[PDB]
Amino acid sequence: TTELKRAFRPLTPHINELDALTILVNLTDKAKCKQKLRDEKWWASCINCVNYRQSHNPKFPDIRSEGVIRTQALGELPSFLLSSSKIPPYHWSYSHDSKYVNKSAFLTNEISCLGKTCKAMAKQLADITLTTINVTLAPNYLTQISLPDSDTSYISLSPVASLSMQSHFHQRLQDENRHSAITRFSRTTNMGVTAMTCGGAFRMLKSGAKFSSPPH
DNA sequence: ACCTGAAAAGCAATGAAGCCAAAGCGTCCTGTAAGGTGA
Repeated sequence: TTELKRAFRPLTPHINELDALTILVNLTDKAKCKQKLRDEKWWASCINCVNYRQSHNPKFPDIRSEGVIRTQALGELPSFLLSSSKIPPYHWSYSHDSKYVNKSAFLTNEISCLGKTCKAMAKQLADITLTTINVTLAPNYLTQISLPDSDTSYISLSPVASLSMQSHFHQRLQDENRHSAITRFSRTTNMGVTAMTCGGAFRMLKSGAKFSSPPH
């Protein structure tokens, strides 16, 4: 049951319609039998996990930060540059508490996502609230950069790590012991689900060989 | 008192480069510190 767990979790590529959703019930465990048990407190708390489903994780270096992001990479940019627009945007994850990292596997495992069944749907559709920025800058832990716009007057920028770029880089760099440079983090369930699967190690992109300067 | 060190042609062919055997076992790879949300 470990290969079924990794296949729905956002650091493996994606994937006869009854075996799946009766496994998706059973990924809140920490089968068809407990798939029948319907707690009204299990249905109303599972809606909280899509409410903190996040596009770009603000908690990525510092797990103390505080904010929710469900937005898309804005605009378009030329060929020699590379951002989270040019890669197809569907690997998203859960950026909230470690209490609900397994209870978020019922409605945020996502090719698209699952975001008295009708009663649940009416509340979810109204508050689904996609394309959401909820950050307050004062009592949290965010980076901040002044950069000039036009002739005068700077703009403050808070870079936030996109999740669809992380799981993209983590998958392609498996076979490369030379262009990959692993950073490990701790208290990883407070980070999010997209950091649980890799175990905390994130497999960055190193600049290949060493540096050697020829005469100029 | 100083100034000079020459040109012209050549640098050979024939044959071979052996094997045979092996590459040891016993035993281990340390522990302590550093949590964000919710009732």
